[PDB]
Amino acid sequence: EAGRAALYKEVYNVIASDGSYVNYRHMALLVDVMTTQGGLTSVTRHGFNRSNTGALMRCSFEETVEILFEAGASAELDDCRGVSENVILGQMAPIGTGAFDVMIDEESLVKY
Amino acid sequence: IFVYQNNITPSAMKLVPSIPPATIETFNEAALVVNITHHELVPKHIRLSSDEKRELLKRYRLKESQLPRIQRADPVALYLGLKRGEVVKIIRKSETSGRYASYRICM
Amino acid sequence: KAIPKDQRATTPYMTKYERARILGTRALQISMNAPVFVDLEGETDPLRIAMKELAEKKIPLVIRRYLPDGSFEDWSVEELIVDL
Amino acid sequence: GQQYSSAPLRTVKEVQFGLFSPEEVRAISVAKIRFPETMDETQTRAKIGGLNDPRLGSIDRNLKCQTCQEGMNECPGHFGHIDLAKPVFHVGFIAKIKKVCECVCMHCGKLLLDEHNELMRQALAIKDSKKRFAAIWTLCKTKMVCETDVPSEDDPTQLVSRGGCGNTQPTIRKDGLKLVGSWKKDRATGDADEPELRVLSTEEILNIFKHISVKDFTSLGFNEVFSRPEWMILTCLPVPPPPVRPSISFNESQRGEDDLTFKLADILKANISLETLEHNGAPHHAIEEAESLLQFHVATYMDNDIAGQPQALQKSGRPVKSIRARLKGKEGRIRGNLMGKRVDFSARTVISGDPNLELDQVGVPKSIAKTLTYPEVVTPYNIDRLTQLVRNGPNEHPGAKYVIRDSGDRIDLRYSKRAGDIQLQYGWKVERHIMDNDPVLFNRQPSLHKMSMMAHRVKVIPYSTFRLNLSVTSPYNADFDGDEMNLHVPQSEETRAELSQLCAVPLQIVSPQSNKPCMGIVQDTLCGIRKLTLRDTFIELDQVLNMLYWVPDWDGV
Amino acid sequence: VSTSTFQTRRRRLKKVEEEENAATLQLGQEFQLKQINHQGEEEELIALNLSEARLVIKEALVERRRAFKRSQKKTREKELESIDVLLEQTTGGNNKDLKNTMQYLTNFSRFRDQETVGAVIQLLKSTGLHPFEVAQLGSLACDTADEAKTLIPSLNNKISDDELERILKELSNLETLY
Amino acid sequence: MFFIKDLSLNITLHPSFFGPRMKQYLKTKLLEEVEGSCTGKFGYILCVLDYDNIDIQRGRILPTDGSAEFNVKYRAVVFKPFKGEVVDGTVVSCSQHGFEVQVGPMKVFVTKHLMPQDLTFNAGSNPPSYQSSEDVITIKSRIRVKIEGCISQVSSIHAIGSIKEDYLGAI
Amino acid sequence: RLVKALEDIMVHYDNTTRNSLGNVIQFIYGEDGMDAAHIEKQSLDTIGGSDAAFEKRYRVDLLNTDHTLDPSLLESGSEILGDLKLQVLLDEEYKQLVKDRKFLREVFVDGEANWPLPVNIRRIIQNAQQTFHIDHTKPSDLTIKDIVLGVKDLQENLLVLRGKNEIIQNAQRDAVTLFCCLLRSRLATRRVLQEYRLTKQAFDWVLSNIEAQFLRSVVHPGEMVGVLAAQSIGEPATQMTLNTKKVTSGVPRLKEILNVAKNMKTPSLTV
Amino acid sequence: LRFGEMERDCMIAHGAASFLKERLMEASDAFRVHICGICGLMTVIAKLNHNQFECKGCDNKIDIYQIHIPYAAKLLFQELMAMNITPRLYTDRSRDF
DNA sequence: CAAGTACTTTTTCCGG
RNA sequence: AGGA
DNA sequence: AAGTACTTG
Ligand SMILES: Nc1ncnc2c1ncn2[C@@H]1O[C@H](COP(=O)(O)CP(=O)(O)OP(=O)(O)O)[C@@H](O)[C@H]1O
Ligand SMILES: [Mg+2]
Ligand SMILES: [Zn+2]
Ligand SMILES: [Zn+2]
Ligand SMILES: [Zn+2]
Repeated sequence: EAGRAALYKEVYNVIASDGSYVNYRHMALLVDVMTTQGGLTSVTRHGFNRSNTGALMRCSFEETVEILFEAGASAELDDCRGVSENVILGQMAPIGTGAFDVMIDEESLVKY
Repeated sequence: IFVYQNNITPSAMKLVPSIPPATIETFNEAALVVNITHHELVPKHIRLSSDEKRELLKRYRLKESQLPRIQRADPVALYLGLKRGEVVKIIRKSETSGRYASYRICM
Repeated sequence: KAIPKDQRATTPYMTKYERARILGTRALQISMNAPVFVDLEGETDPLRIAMKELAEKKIPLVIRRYLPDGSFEDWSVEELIVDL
Repeated sequence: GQQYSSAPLRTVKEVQFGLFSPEEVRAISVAKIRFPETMDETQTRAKIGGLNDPRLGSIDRNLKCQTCQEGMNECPGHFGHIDLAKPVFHVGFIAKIKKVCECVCMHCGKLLLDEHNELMRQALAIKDSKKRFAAIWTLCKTKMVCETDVPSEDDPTQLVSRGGCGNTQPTIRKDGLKLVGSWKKDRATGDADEPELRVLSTEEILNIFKHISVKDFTSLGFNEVFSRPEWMILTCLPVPPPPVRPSISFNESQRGEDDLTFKLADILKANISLETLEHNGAPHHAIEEAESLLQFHVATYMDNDIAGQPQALQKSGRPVKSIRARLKGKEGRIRGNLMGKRVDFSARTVISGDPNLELDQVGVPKSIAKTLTYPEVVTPYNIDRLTQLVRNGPNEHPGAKYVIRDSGDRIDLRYSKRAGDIQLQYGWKVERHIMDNDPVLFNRQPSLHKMSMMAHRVKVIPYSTFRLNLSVTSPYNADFDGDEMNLHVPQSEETRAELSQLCAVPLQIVSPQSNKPCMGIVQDTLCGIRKLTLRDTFIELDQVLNMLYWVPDWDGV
Repeated sequence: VSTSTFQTRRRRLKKVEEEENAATLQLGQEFQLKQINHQGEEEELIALNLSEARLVIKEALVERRRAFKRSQKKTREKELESIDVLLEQTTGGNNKDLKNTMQYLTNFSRFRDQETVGAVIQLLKSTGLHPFEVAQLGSLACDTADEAKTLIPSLNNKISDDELERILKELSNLETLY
Repeated sequence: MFFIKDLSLNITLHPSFFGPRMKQYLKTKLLEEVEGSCTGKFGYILCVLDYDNIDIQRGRILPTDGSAEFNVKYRAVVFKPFKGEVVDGTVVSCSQHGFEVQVGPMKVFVTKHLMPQDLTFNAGSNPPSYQSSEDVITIKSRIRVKIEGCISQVSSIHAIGSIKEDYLGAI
Repeated sequence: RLVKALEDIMVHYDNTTRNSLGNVIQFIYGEDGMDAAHIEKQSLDTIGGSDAAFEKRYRVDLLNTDHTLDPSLLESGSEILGDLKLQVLLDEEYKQLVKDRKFLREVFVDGEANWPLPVNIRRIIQNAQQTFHIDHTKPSDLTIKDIVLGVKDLQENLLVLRGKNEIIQNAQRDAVTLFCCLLRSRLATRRVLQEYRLTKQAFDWVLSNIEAQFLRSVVHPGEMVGVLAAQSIGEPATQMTLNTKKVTSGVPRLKEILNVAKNMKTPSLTV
Repeated sequence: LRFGEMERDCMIAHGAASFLKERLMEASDAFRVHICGICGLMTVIAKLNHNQFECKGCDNKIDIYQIHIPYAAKLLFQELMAMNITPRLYTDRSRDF
């Protein structure tokens, strides 16, 4: 929790070095992303990309084939909850406009 | 709690798990000199009883995994004597909200 | 398996995203010669018609808002507020 | 486009990964794949019952697929197989195969450590399928003897038997594609001094992996249905169909066969060498020799960019293009064909700025709007208008390129003996020219920003540039010094909504990045507005009257 | 598209066993005595007998014509011609399946009325037999409890020769004239 | 036999039909598809029951085209014939090979070898008939047959029967 | 790298910040639950100034002859004097404002008063003035109960998380805390009366505008903050390069941070 | 023109779910494969002029669906199988979460 | 417990 | 080889 | 190569 402080304290001082302004919430999120895992989780192919997200999701960065080899071998199952996983499947991603569903209601329809 | 000056031999250290449901902890006297908790960067960490934890998970529609984590070896976890699965409520100040409450599960 | 209309917690207001999809969807329907629920006061563009349809709150659509866990809250265009 | 299928349409919810069962490969296969011969059934141009269409996909374009009569577009390709003369390790699992040996008995196929060792029952408790196989391995790698009797979970006096088998376990280390172990030994209590150096054959490891208990391998990485250890070692080889390894046939009598078509023929060849070698008068050394060659071919087919040097270069100096290489990022399947794509309905030209355009508008040249097309559906609220665009043809600006009927058949207004008399019907699509006030996505690479792509209102202009407003220079970053920019055209009345409603330039005025506007008045205006707003600035009646007229939304006051 | 049921079995990869189906009460993977109706609740299998069946369809096809003229506002040889007319009013006529079925039922039906069919349903649905056995007893008529225990082999030990003989007796008494 | 099975079809409506007479088209489109159908899975689908109470549910609008997919939860009368099931029927056709018997929606055929010996073909009759020492089976004849096996075909479950066993044969 | 690490992160319909798995990154986006565009660097008056200056601005004392609001400010000005029942509310008010100052001094330890907060209250009141034509001579039609209470009750409607239970309700309180310090700072009785000179309707309109404008200012579930944050840090990094104690900084330092490099170029303690 | 990985990023930042899908599918790749329901593989020998489906190996003729996916995915999938890896695709769920 | 060996990307888009 |  | 991860001495 003090490591989170030291993280943002530093990240922010790098941005403010140039003079440029970034709204807390952005660095705070990134700092909070690295942090949550339980300790400092490097934004590297051996930190976040080595975490337990999607398979196709993880593969779309750095260990492409190598990730897919362990996929088949340990029989990983894909959520398809991830943005990237849908992009590879040509599915409307569950983001912004696709993060809910639309339905017609015969009740409201016959009312008008 | 056992306060040791320099070390505890690998011989004696084997006896720590030996007597459950009771629990034993080892704290180096030199680490205890200054209280971490008091520091500028460390916020309020609070233990959650099974009752509170089950409620936190019900309320945020979570799985025990889906919660942010704290190491068992975390200086604060050791201080409060966190056990694996126990939840901490983290109360930091905010330049955005004023106060923010986070939660970390112990692994 | 769903949430009853009384136990609903989601924004009583329509999200920018919902708006753009209801408008899109009704336009995509109106264009596909779907039945227009309002008086086209000389209107010819389906998105302009979908905007009118939405302003009169006469769109037959229901937004199924999914929560992270799986369960969802069902809301209607009629029952949502539009500050957008 | 692709013709109606009676099948129920659905979306991929789960991607269940696994390994191909040598038994599955054999079932699902529409052919084997008996010949290294590409085709040319006795030089006579057509395909051979050996490699490519021995029932597979289809070449010729004029030849309908010999299985599903579909052919070319619509037909995928049908998978093949080849029964390998001897088992071979799969290049990828080569080290996981090694790590599994390092964990199990090389005689009975039982875990070297079990629930009786404390650290083991603790590492077995790890819920994760990888982290657990990680601990299991570090623990078992050091256990060099399959244990018969183990001291019970109570006393060191009562040594109770778990699994039997005495066996001294090897010390496995890879020799590039080959696994070679070194057995501890015994001779007069010590020994090594000089142990036993025997190379472990694919064939034996295969058999050991078969004997690993379901409960056992399941505690290691594996799963009983999708990925059994015994499947990392290949017995049946899936032969991909033409659409994976296409015959790029230049002119008439000139093959043009893909690299993978060569590496397969090479694997075929190498297999027929080993098969005959062993069925016939086995010179033994020459088998374990032609074996290692087939194990190599199968390796450099999947991965040619291996540690153990030989890059199996195609005779031309150029190395053979592996399947691994095909998918590996920044260009190549994932990063370059799937995550990023070359797109239709796109335009790029040199940009110049205009001070007589609205922030949100983009000047598109007459050619570019005549080139780019929008699929309008024949609706009563346009039928008449759309018919005039159809009459206008594809050379007049406000015109149309094609009419697509309900009958899914494209009418080319550009030629079609009927482009004059063509009476539109409701539910048809008129692919019309991009018009003034249509939404478009204007973009400027890099695109390190939400603001580096915004929806603009079209305004068809003369002259070959993209004319954009000056106050919208700052977000794209672009200047006008030989600057070029992209433009994408929406297709759905739903996508138009998407753009106009979330992407539009006036929406992006206040940046979330810095909670402040990301556009402002710049240069000529920025300097002139200072000049105009001092106490010294005074304007004559003549000019005030003009300046007032210049404001579009002036009251008349 | 195609039709599906309430039996949600998630048969992942594991194709087979495709165990046969015999009147050794081993019916389908769809026709278990324990089959959940769409209301979510568990229900038993519904097996109809020729007449129990005629009176179900005759019923639904009547109420269909009742809703068709609602929304449109703004003796064997003699019942066979009567039914063949109701089909023309409600069904697509392309359903030659239902046309034959209605004739087959109208001819092969054991009991003419929903009161007599009611009575049969009590007598049978007391024995504690699988609905397929229960239907086959009311469906087709026997004499020797053996005629039954042989044509419905599924019984055999399921009942007393004497009990089945008493049921078969009372079935032929309920047997409505033609 | 003849069951009451609870089924569900997934029908996709073009937005052109998003009028109030929608439940009406949807209910009608169900019986267009489902009624008169025949799957090996459920057998011959013969009649959709309770037209009035057929459930429509909320229809999901389909991402890049206006069409909305409804899951029509319904209940119907089915006929899935089994092996070993003894069925009464009327003869249809008669050859030197055997004779076909109509049983409700489907036809069941009985080979010369699936009948007794005494009963033997007679070409010399209008229409053709199988003559026995005591009996005669012709075209319109009533017969009780035992289904020996089922062949699940296209849009018709056909079968093969026996009248050789005891209590079977003519009635 | 950033973009790939953060892609899957978005705000769901529970106002929770989560990924592909659904694991919570933040419980409320940016600890406050507000969209980034809707924020403006406002000023917390309560924080700075002398302890004496504070008193002069915020303290209303209907019991003291010189610390009452003169009847030039409000109509009730004469009949308001002494009322112990009312002075309970102005004592209640002043004691909460005191609490705020001590709390803000807890958050911003340096005393920085300029913080980015949703709803420009300055501009609401500014624009209220020209809307209603505020005469800084005539007295206000408000009562102490109109100002004191109206504010108290606008606070109730400033909703971020909606749920009915102590976890969500006590979390709503948390995500809203700071804005209210600002709202209380700018809507205290003595301020409203001397400075703003707001009428009844003028005040009633101010409140409904802050409420509606606040409700607008919140984040939209579906908002892709993973990609947002990644780009809002990634783009600025590129403008440190396309342009041009002694510790390693900028493009190279940021590299060390993201990589979580053990061997920094300039490790420095500060005691 | 290329709608690069970078350009997909900002499209996601915007929330333009449909437009990003439309770009990737309709204005590019967009294929229609037939997948078996037992083993989620493109093993379907879809003779669609006769409405005959079938995935031999799975003995199937009934549990078959059609899917719309980029032709590059269709490929990637065939390329993965070519390397003994099975990307089985299912139009149902199991994990729930 | 120590080096030693083994490994992966390194901005985007746009004519012989 | 080149361009922003 | 820069940086790290891995097993091997
Ligand atoms: N390699 C690169 N990658 C991405 N963007 C680039 C780039 N090179 C140049 N640019 C873009 O093009 C511009 C620089 O082109 P230059 O030839 O340097 C003229 P300039 O230096 O911008 O005039 P100036 O002196 O007024 O700044 C920048 O705005 C930048 O964003
Ligand atoms: Mg430039
Ligand atoms: Zn084919
Ligand atoms: Zn052993
Ligand atoms: Zn299959």
